Amino acid sequence: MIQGVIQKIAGPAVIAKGMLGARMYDICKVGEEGLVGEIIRLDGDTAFVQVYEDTSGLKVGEPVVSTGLPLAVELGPGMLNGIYDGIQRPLERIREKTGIYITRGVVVHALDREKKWAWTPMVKPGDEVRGGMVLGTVPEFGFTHKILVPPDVRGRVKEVKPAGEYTVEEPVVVLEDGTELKMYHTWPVRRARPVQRKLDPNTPFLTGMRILDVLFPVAMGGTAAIPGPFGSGKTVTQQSLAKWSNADVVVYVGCGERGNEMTDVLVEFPELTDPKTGGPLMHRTVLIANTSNMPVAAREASIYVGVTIAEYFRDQGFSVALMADSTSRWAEALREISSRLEEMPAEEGYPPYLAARLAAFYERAGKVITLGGEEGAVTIVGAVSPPGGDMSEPVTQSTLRIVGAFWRLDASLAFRRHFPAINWNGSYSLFTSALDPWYRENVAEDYPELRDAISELLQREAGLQEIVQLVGPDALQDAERLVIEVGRIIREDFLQQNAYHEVDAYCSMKKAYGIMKMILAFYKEAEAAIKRGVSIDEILQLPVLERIGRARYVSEEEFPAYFEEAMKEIQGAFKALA
Amino acid sequence: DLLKKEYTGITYISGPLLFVENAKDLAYGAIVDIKDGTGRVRGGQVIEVSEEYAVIQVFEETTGLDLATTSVSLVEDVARLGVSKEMLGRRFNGIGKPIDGLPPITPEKRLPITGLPLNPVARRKPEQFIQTGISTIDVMNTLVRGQKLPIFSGSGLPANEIAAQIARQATVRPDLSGEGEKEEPFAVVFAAMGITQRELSYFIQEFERTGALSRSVLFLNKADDPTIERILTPRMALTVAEYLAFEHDYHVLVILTDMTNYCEALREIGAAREEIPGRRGYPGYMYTDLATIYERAGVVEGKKGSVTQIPILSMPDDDRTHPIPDLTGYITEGQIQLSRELHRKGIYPPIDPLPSLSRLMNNGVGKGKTREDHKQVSDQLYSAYANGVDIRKLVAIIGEDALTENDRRYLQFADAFERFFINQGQQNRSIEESLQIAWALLSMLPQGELKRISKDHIGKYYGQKLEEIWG
Amino acid sequence: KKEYTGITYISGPLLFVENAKDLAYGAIVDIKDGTGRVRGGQVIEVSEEYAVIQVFEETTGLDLATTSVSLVEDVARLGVSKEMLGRRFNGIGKPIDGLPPITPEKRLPITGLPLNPVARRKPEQFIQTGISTIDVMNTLVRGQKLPIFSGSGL
Ligand SMILES: Nc1ncnc2c1ncn2[C@@H]1O[C@H](COP(=O)(O)OP(=O)(O)O)[C@@H](O)[C@H]1O
Ligand SMILES: [Mg+2]
Repeated sequence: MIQGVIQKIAGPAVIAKGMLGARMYDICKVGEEGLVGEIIRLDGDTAFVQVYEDTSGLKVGEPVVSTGLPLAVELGPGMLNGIYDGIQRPLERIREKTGIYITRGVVVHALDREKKWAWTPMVKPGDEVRGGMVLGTVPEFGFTHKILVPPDVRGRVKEVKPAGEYTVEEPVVVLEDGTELKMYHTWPVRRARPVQRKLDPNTPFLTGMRILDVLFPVAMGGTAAIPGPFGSGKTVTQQSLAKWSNADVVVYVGCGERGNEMTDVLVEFPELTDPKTGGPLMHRTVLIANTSNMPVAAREASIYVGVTIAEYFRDQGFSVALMADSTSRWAEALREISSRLEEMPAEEGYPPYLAARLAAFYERAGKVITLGGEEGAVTIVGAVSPPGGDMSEPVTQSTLRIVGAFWRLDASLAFRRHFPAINWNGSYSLFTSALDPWYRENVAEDYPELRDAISELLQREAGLQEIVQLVGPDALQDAERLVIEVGRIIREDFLQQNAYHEVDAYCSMKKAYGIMKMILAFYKEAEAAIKRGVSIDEILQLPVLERIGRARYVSEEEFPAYFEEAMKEIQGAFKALA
Repeated sequence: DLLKKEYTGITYISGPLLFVENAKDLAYGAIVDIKDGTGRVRGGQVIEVSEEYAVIQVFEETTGLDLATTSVSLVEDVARLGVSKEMLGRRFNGIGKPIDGLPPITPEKRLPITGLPLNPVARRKPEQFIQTGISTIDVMNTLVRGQKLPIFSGSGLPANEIAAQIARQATVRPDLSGEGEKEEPFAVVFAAMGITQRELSYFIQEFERTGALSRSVLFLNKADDPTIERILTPRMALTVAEYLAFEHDYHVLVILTDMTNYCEALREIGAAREEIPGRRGYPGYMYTDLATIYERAGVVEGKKGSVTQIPILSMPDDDRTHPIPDLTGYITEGQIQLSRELHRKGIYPPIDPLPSLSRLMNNGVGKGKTREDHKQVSDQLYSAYANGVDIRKLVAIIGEDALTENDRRYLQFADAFERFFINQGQQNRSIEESLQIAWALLSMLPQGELKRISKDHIGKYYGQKLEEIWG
Repeated sequence: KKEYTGITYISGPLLFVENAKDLAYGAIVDIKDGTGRVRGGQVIEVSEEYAVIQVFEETTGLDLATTSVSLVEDVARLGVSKEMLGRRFNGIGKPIDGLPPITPEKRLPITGLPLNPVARRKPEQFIQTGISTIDVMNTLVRGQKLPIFSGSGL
């Protein structure tokens, strides 16, 4: 293979010479230690390599060897309940081989070669096979991991192994062509795994948060973006989605963020319970971690590794939720590499191809028909960190044109400790109309009417605050004061949610429906009582306001009695006030 | 080895950069010695090497150098610091040389100053509550052992006095936490970058009066010292702190005097090399460079010691959206922000609670740690104060006499809050006293307005009077 | 027919080919590599010594040893016919609905000539769009350019 020597070292970038015949985006070994690198520019006899590890201590003249293959991940059993770095190395074995610090040049297999799995075949000799078809089944933490033919492999079965226990290296199916299929295979991270047909979004993604589940829904195959300044609530929202959503498999990508949050996930999750399985919550989670003090060039690789793993779990018939902790650090890394290449920058110094990468990353999401005929889906939620809270950032504007949902956060709401601090005035969802047939079947026949009625009250309150800031709240009429008070009730009681409370952290759909029904019934009764001459300040002294104001903290199995008690108290209040 | 290799043939000197041609044997990131024609030796570091030529940045000033008599010799391939337990009680300059007149340290180890990343598996959750004696911090922005909690300050505001008071009054509370284990006092590692004589003389006297110099290591880079030395100082300080914490089970408190000077020193070198800038001319890799400094704190599983950081930085023109505060807040676990408006009124310490934040508060408070009503009281105070501030804003438009009684209650609450809870002077308060004052303040409001507090806690604690404590 | 193998530089979307002065400016070329895959491209700069080609899609797998470039067409042209009604295309005329490609009645350059201002006439007949707020108050006339200004969630 191609072998050369180092010519120039400067930070994360190494230029090697004598590399004629090397191909673009192949993986190289740099130096005597063997640091992993990637070719990004060919110029005559030389090549430009970005190194995925720290380059301090290197000297000019050390050998460079090209493997001739692009970056690839190993896909197979044994990936759940594990934590990986940016280029898929298990951290809990680096912890064994090294101290408490991460060093250079550690070579670990991604999948354990010593664990033995219970193999059960499905194909028999003489069968025709094709990419995407199932070969066998292996149990894993209550799942049934299905061994798949690689997407580009075709042939006829010659012999299979019987039922028994084998490692992932043992060949189970041998074809007439001579190829041997193992329990795992490798796939390049920059190539999207092929599908058969894309489907329509018609099933909601339940997050457990009232505002996101009701006002700004997202479908099972949709994409959403959550931008905001620092200390607004992105990380807590994404971890709540990891804890409480109804997805089968959750993939978490910590691109360029703190290590303490990864430690928090690693510690807290094994004590929790899966909402649909009953086992530990960590048995369905894959963590890809690349903290801020880890090397810069590995930030780009972690996103592709995570999305490739999420696509692999889609092909088995699962629904996967993918959370990207910060996609702004990816853009910052691309800007940092571009300074060494001496290219002409675009606006804000980013390389001109930034918008193509983001568009190609969000395009992988959706509900598909797999090559094996099953039905799976991948949904992506990506956080954006604009500099200084400037929403006109190029990354924010590029993300805004391709996502189907947009959950904007506000710093002013976060200052006063009003969470989740979603800015209602600048947020939207494009999946609201397509999910209406599902809500009528599963929640209630009148649910869209209630949601629209709540939206009308919020819009009317928003249109009246321009007068309160001008002449004070006490200059308005009685009905306007009632509208303001009901808007305050909605804002304080329905939208607000404490993620650290024992009961309020998770809210089902029917509980939110009941709360909306209670609020609308109170609003209509108060509006009727206004016409009878009753003053507005008399109405807000009623004890039924406490019942609505504390319906959040009622347990899930105690809510049906509380709702029917409150609906009777509503009649008991206004029929005796005047 | 004993051998040393000389390099003549310098071809370009300008500003902080020096160029040497036939030097392909210098490793990237190595430390060099630059010898003048008069025999004076200055330091340097290789920042780009090639088989054609090499680029060296110079720490000291370039006065007196020339292209005919200057020579460059290699010191070591990787920048290292000799660390020892003997460093406690010593003073060093920005590059680790003694300035107290004592003989140098006999090393036990030689550790790289760039450091290595901590493995996320090897960490653990910081949960030990630290009592600083300031009500605005202990109750609403609680600090735990192993946290990074910078202080956001202005030009004329007293951040140094607050830092000294925190270092003087900080202690854990074993009786509340149920551990029962007493502690030795904190070891303080102090790193100054571009500090003036007026502040340094205050810090030295404050450390002398409390007897903390016997447990302290000081790294001093003054304002009349060379600028490029500021790149090394936080790395030296954090290397010593990490060695002491994770090798000898010390509890280390780290104070960095001004990160604004560090960012200016970084911008000078970045503009010399013509990097692609970010906002306001700062280099595009400033987020990564700052990340390697802050992320060296925390707690390690299976080890007793810990590192706690209190960086101090000044916001230019009191702007929170300047690149330095923005990139600092995107990394750290919170911040403490001072208010000039509170400082004008004589309130000390002038901590503004609304923009302040502590991310690790939920780990170290609650039942069995401080008290069962900590978090709900903290939330209710925030909501009531925000309502009071909004009513203050509305009064300036519509006038005070048009207010109802409900708005006047919140106005008086905000006034009493500022005059009694934030303003405490130099006195030391336990957590119980702070919670008692907070409950006394909340008793002014109607009982039905305490939405965020559970009814059992309200029945247990409501009904205090503030005037009995002082009158 | 002719194929140029003098590649000297590959970075991002651009590549340089030496001794390629025969290529016209704006010409469409195809890039063939060692795996047999064929990519598209466009010449954006011609000189005496080399030409610059902007490549469609990614540049993964290309190398300076085996890559070759051939000429497809001097200018970008489109084959048009009355059988295009009822068809879907991908943006460069390639059908995507699965039907056989249309036979071209003519081949026309996609960069059209300007209209002579003296050959125009005044628009005087309207179009019924079926929307009240457009048909009544903002009526659209045959030959008008009337954009719609929208927002993010609209
Ligand atoms: N739903 C919520 N309930 C309670 N507290 C919250 C909620 N969301 C955010 N917070 C608070 O806001 C802070 C924001 O933290 P984090 O989300 O990690 O920062 P960022 O949004 O900059 O990533 C946290 O310390 C947390 O205590
Ligand atoms: Mg975060």
